[PDB]
Amino acid sequence: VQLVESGGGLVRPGGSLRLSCAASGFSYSNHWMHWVRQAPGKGLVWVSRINSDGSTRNYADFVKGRFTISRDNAENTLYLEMNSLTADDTAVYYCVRDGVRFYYDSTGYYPDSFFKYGMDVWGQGTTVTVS
Amino acid sequence: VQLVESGGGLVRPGGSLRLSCAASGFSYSNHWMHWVRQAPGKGLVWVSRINSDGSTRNYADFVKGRFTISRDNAENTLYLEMNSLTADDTAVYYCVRDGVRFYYDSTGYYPDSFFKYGMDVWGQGTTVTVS
Amino acid sequence: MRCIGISNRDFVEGVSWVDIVLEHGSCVTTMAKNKPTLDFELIKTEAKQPATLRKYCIEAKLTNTTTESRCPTQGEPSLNEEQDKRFICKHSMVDRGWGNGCGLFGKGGIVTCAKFTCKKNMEGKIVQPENLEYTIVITPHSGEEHAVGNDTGKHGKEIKITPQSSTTEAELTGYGTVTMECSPRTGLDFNEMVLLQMEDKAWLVHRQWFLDLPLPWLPGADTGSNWIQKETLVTFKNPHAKKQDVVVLGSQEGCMHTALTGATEIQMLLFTGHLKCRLRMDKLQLKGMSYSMCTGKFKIVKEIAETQHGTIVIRVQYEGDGSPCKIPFEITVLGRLITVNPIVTEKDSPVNIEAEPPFGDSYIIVGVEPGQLKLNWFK
Amino acid sequence: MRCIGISNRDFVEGWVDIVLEHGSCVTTMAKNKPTLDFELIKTEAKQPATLRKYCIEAKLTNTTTESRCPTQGEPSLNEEQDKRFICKHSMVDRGWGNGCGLFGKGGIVTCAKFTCKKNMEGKIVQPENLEYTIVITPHSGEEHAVGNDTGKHGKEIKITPQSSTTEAELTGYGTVTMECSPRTGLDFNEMVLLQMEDKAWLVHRQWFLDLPLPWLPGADTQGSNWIQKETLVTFKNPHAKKQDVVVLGSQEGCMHTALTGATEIQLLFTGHLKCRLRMDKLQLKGMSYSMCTGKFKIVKEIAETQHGTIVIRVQYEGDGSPCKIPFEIRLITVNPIVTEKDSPVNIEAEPPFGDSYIIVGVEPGQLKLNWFK
Amino acid sequence: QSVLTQPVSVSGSPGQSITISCTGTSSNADTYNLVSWYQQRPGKAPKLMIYEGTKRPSGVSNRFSASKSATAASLTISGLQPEDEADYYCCSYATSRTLVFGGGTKLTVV
Amino acid sequence: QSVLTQPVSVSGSPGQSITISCTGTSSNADTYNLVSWYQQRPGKAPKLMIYEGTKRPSGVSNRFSASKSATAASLTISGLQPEDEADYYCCSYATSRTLVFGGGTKLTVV
Ligand SMILES: *[C@@H]1O[C@H](CO[C@@H]2O[C@@H](C)[C@@H](O)[C@@H](O)[C@@H]2O)[C@@H](O[C@@H]2O[C@H](CO)[C@@H](O[C@@H]3O[C@H](CO[C@H]4O[C@H](CO)[C@@H](O)[C@H](O)[C@@H]4O)[C@@H](O)[C@H](O[C@H]4O[C@H](CO)[C@@H](O)[C@H](O)[C@@H]4O)[C@@H]3O)[C@H](O)[C@H]2NC(C)=O)[C@H](O)[C@H]1NC(C)=O
Ligand SMILES: *[C@@H]1O[C@H](CO[C@@H]2O[C@@H](C)[C@@H](O)[C@@H](O)[C@@H]2O)[C@@H](O[C@@H]2O[C@H](CO)[C@@H](O[C@@H]3O[C@H](CO[C@H]4O[C@H](CO)[C@@H](O)[C@H](O)[C@@H]4O)[C@@H](O)[C@H](O[C@H]4O[C@H](CO)[C@@H](O)[C@H](O)[C@@H]4O)[C@@H]3O)[C@H](O)[C@H]2NC(C)=O)[C@H](O)[C@H]1NC(C)=O
Repeated sequence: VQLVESGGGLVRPGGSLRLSCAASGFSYSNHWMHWVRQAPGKGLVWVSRINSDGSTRNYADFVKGRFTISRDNAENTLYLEMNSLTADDTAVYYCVRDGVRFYYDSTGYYPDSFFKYGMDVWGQGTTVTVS
Repeated sequence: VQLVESGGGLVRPGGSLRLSCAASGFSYSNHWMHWVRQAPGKGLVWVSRINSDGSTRNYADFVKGRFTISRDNAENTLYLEMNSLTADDTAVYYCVRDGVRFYYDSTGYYPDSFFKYGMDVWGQGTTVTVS
Repeated sequence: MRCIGISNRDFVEGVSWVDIVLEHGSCVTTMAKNKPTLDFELIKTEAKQPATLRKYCIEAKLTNTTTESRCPTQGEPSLNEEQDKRFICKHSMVDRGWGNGCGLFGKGGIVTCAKFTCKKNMEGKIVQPENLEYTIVITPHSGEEHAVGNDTGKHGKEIKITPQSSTTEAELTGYGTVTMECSPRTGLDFNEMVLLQMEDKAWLVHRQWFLDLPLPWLPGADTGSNWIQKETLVTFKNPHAKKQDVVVLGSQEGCMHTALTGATEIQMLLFTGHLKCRLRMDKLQLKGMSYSMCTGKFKIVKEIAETQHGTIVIRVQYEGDGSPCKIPFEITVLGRLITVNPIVTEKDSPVNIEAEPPFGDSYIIVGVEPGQLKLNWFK
Repeated sequence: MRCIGISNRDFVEGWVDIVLEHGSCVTTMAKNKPTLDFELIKTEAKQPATLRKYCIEAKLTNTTTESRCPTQGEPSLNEEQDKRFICKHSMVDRGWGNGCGLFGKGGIVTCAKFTCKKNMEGKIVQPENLEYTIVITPHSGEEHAVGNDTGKHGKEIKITPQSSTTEAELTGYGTVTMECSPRTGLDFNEMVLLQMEDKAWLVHRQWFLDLPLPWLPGADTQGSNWIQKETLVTFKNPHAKKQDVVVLGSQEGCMHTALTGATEIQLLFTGHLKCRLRMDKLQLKGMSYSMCTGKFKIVKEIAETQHGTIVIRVQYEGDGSPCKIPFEIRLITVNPIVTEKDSPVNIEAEPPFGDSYIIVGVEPGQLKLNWFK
Repeated sequence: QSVLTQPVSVSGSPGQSITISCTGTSSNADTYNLVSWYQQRPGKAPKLMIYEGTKRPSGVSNRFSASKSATAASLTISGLQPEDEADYYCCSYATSRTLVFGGGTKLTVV
Repeated sequence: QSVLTQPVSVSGSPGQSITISCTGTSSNADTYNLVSWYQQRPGKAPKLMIYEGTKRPSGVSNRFSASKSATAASLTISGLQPEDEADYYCCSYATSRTLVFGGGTKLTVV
């Protein structure tokens, strides 16, 4: 089981970037996937999540509508399209699997309020530097 | 009779800028308008022209499609929308009137091939520095 | 002098009032005994106080899709969005059980909400016939060097009329005043008609047809984001009790154009109708008429050119020491003069004279001997 | 075990004939044979030959005009030879006031670049090229198998109207012969699978070809030389003053409305698959194992399915495993067996109407549970 | 809204027991029922230690345990080892459809 | 295509006459019939001196004249004055719908 992020690098202020994540060793299409970030020397900050279908895409308050999460199930890929980037967005971006939701909803579709979850698989993270 | 350009200044490489020109003392809506530029210590370089209607907009070869000329007749204004700017585009940009075409085609509409012209009114020019 | 060069041109001559018909892309030349020759053109038609009846959405987009479900017997789900008037919502039932997060097996309630955003609209306007402003341009036959074929208006007096303010007196600098008594003659009655405007295209359509369109709308009052009948462009799909889907119904732009085939189209406001006017010229006077005849010789500035209506235009410059003076002119007498009472203002400024030559060979004689011009024409 | 929780579920009891369709699950039972769950997971049109591709939304760019003075001939642009451009010749009023020495009708020419923004492609699909994906899940009473929609417990099998009959092997139960007959809604012959983005329909060939829209032939896929550009483009010159080029607007919603009296497709297809099932090569897993001696524990509270049946998840404690679970109230999860004490078992049974007693295990430590149907 | 607060730092000696609290403001009993804990060792990716307030995933050392109340969630590390030196984060729902992490606790093994 | 070439520099003395040529490559008689000339004094905006190959606008000194042939266009400055020290540019059509300037000639009044 692994998650490998790509697309991180140097971006100018106001610039755009598309992060990608390659998933392997599990039933990708049936799992919720999340993006988490960590600014240098700072804490973990939850960014976004997507269900199996892409019919549910949730975002943290600081993502006014600048970021779009998406997935390609047959390609085992997760994406994060980012626009209007600022120094506030400089961070390591982690691709994360919700392995525990799979044991309650094996379809990964239902967006039930306050669902039992657990971010059990993490990628190494990709660095985004808005400079 | 005067032409006053605006919108010139410092722009980063790959950046965008919109130049403007305010026309006064003549029947603006019936005249062809041109943009001419001059790199520091270099010669005059023709950039673009627009007819009365905006139905004819012509560009020099170096403007692959990065520049868009436009006008607002009732506002006596000429514009030059510029994208993907490089150091090759650093110059003084002049707003210019074709006063002689007015004496042959008072509508300023017809885009006849090789028509008699004369750039008789020039603005002071606005400096664009791609740096 | 504007009419010279316009194909759709009429030559109206008054007996010893004069009735004329103006419309778009049409020019009119008026002549009367011992009165100046005038050129009329309808430059603009405008609907001024338009009351928006209803505004319709023809292209929409669904954003911010949100869903909430409940386990069986746990009640009905709810979203705040159900109270937001910019959102379209629908309740349905899905199969719930152990394998999808429920302790019980049954039909769990679902709710899907999405933000209805209009991308393109068309507004229907009620226009009062009397609120239809017309712009007429009167250009005298002044034989000015620049006046020939000029479409600017730096030589013509602009005048505005409305089906109410149908009659206007207009002053011409050096010729006196001209009384205009215009009657409205539009194509379709604006009463029970709606001026349907779609971007750059426009039409005049029946009120009931307009109101009966199955599209999301905003009332004339709300010119808003709470589109009524959002359902007409939105569809909710849940065929297998597995998932509810919200789908936009696609642009109705071209659909509308096709539906509007058997409707009165409007170009873009360039209107179908014509203006039947009456012209009083008793207050008009020929400029000069008191000036003496030119003594000197004339020069041919531009080669004699024929208009689309068989008439000819001559550009000539004066050399003698008589100016301001009347230009002596003759087409031997056979042909008639359009630019009546041709006069010189300055030797430097040439004059444009329009005349109707006779069929076949003719002689255009300009000036008095010595240095008389005897030009040849073939009509 | 997949059917447990699905409302559109059938209990077929036995060859045995079953009917599979989308959003429908089927439970099969036979004397001394394992209970199986069938579901039609996917219908797919595989070798599709694009007949024609139509433009439903276009954009006009690069507008260019050239005129000539009267008697100076016809104007020309290079664009008239570019197949991505739409051009038209007209006549305008020329004279002194617009740059001509003579007064008359001067020829004009207007060219604009036709760019397609949205399209719909019509495909010819051979009925025999319609692949079906069936999932067979045995009633193994596995702790995770209950209500699982993944496929980590079910053998996937593919059929086509040609390859209608397939033998499928189930690890621990033997093989199952399935002989499927195709029963689609509309005949694919003379029908075109009209695909518009995420929506799709099955429509008449002649109707399709007779659509008044710009199109690219099946041969030219990825071309830019749209035939019939005129159907979405209009040239306007009413007063001989100017020629205008105008786009005719999106036909997306127009198309949807025209496609009302057509067979819509969600590829989730209308048809059903009538199969025949031979279970002679199937065997009950265990059947040779001895009866469980120890006591049982109730892992999850007894739950009722939408079809009145009940599901019990229980864990073993005795030192007999692998062993047959003793059960009494009919049974859906026939021959319930323990594999490991640690792994609980899901048993589905049909309780009788009214008060009943669900007895699991043998004394001492016998479970005597109560039901009310 | 729900905001999760943790002590900025905790120090412990080898063999000792330490407890890290996760307290919420606009939170409720469900906030703590759904708390998950993550260990992030220096230069390493985070690792799930606890989920559903008190459940420990397989592979995670039995020295890690957790407790929950209607007002807080806590992670307890028994028999402290130098390898336990890490940043620990609690996580739960900020709203019905979004998650939020606590600020993190830097655990120093002296 | 049409490319206009001018001498890089010309020197003259006060009172003398100087002629600046404008020669084209993929050019024709119409190129020269449509030549316009511009004077650009140091630190000043360009000024139209000649249009339509030989026509001088009103206000422009009679010391400026121009000539045309089917192969070149020329600007002549008679009675050279220190104020004539400037860069001179010829201009014509590059194609039926675009204009192009020559490289310019720096006139030095010695
Ligand atoms: C739908 O079916 C899914 C597949 O089920 C499998 O079926 C067959 C083919 C068998 O292989 C069978 O063994 C499988 O279950 C099913 O997914 C499976 O669900 C389990 C969760 O129960 C997944 O995780 C495994 O469970 C432990 C849980 O630990 C706790 O409980 C045990 C007691 O059971 C205690 O002893 C512990 O202390 C814990 O309190 C997980 O921790 C572990 O997952 C991780 O294991 C290592 C840890 O280092 C990681 O490297 C891995 O990546 C895992 O993340 C166990 O593996 C199990 O992974 C999963 N199986 C598969 C194949 O995906 C699913 O739940 C079913 N759907 C529903 C709605 O039930
Ligand atoms: C449509 O009508 C337009 C308006 O015509 C006016 O009508 C009335 C109201 C009078 O005011 C009348 O005098 C106007 O003509 C018309 O536009 C006008 O056209 C002339 C061009 O002929 C414009 O420019 C003027 O002409 C000289 C040209 O000089 C050459 O020729 C003379 C001989 O005629 C030679 O002696 C010279 O050596 C030249 O070779 C221009 O140089 C000058 O323009 C500039 O003048 C000063 C110079 O310092 C500047 O400050 C100004 O800003 C000018 O740029 C003359 O003014 C004239 O400007 C223009 N009038 C208006 C009001 O715009 C138009 O041509 C008609 N359409 C057609 C198709 O004919």
